[PDB]
Amino acid sequence: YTLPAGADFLMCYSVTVNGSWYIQDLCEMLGKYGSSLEFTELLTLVNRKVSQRRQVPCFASMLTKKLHFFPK
Amino acid sequence: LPAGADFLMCYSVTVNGSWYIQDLCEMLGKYGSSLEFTELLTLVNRKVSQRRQVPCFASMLTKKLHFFPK
Amino acid sequence: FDPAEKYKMDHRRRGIALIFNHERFFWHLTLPERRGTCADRDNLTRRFSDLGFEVKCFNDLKAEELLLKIHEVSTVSHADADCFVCVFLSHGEGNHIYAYDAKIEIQTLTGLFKGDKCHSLVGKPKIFIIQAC
Amino acid sequence: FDPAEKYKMDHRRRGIALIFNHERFFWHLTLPERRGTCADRDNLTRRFSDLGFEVKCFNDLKAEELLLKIHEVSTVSHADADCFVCVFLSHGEGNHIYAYDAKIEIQTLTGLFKGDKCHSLVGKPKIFIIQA
Repeated sequence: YTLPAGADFLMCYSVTVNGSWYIQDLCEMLGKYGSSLEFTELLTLVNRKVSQRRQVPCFASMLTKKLHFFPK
Repeated sequence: LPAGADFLMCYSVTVNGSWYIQDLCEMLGKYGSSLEFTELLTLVNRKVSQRRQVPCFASMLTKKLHFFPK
Repeated sequence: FDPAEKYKMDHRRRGIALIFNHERFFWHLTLPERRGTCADRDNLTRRFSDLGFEVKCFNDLKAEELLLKIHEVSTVSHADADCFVCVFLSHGEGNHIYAYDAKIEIQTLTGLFKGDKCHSLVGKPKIFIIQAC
Repeated sequence: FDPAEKYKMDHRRRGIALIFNHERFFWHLTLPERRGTCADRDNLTRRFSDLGFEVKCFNDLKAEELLLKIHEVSTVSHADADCFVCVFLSHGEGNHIYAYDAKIEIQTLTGLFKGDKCHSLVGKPKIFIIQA
């Protein structure tokens, strides 16, 4: 895997017809908390959500501050 | 990249130390027993970019991590 | 120096969300279809819009088209934008993703947005979601 | 199911903090000395020990020693610990770190703590810190 190219990069890695475990869980979480939680907090919720399915996703951060998507 | 659930890998990339470890250590000492650990590691990313290198961390953590005192 | 510090997220625009969605592949590469990938693509599209992103999707780009497209967005001003998202939904191999045609090194795509090559994103988040082999 | 959820950190001991610190190398490796490494090792010792880790250092171990050590620490029960920490301060090539002796792939080292091999850290943070 490739790891952040430089400052303020975040890489999010994943590892049926209705999609894939990771994106589904990633998306559910964005819809539920994207607009309030810190993004890595959120991703960490994605890690937990996925590891119960029956794979672990991962994220690699070169972020230098807290990231939030509050409604604009 | 981490081996499995709840692995967290922290990666770095002069007789007094490496920039990475001096800064990881300073932040551990100041904020290590109050901040969430990834929050702290992010501060370390920032503190090392300010030096005129960028470290990084790869989380397979499933929950929040603190080192509150015992 | 403030442990509570947040990326400034108060620009006119949230920024672009780029999604490269690869389902079927050049025959001779002998790679199977990714049967759920379009569901994934729409699912990210919906989510990233709700968060204010301008979602631009491209399906099954050949490598030339892919590289010139992502180069194009790497070269537009992001001066007014909070951040940049880019997603790859394809097959993977070593440190490469497949376009329809051929494999491309991930570094080669990420590097287009480092500071020395995209001044308008310096200090802003550049987020890459890779769903590959 | 709770977004605020935090790891159980209420166990008897915090856990072990292994440091593997490598300053000099089997000279046919032709690897330069790592001058500040002992400052790093001590500074790591101070901080982690301040967070209540049981800090255990090893200097310039060869591959075999390094391995049977980490193998030991992963075969002891962590039943009564909050988490586990392991630092490698050395030279690094590919996904390998160097002991005194030879290089060892990092997947080999971490794998000894994945759940199927180390029962008693299941559900507990396993932190690795690599200064290669």
